[PDB]
Amino acid sequence: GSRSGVAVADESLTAFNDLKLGKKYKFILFGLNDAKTEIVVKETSTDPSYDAFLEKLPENDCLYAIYDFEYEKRSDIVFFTWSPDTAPVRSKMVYASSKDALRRALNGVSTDVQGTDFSEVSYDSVLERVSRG
Repeated sequence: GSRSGVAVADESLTAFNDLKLGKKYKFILFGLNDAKTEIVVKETSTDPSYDAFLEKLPENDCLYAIYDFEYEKRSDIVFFTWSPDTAPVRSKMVYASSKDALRRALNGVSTDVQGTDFSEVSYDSVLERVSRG
């Protein structure tokens, strides 16, 4: 790692706050920049469909996500690590090494999901996690 390690980009925190407090986005996808020095916003979305979210997860690459998980009204902020088994090993490793920098910067997450396949991130699987407590 570098001396300071990966930073969370200002835009990532701004987007998170806009979702959390403003409902500006339904979800945010975050990733490492190509320099592997900052966690940046890959994409935001206002699509209410959980399938539209799933359909944006790269089948063979990693990301992080925040989802405003709504169910009956309740709204819980869910953090995902997305690290599918078919992603390259060095990518899984750097996403794992960098996760804490983002995750510790985001206040107000209710539930975490360690997504390694599509079953683990299904709506019903996430509902079970958010609901249990």
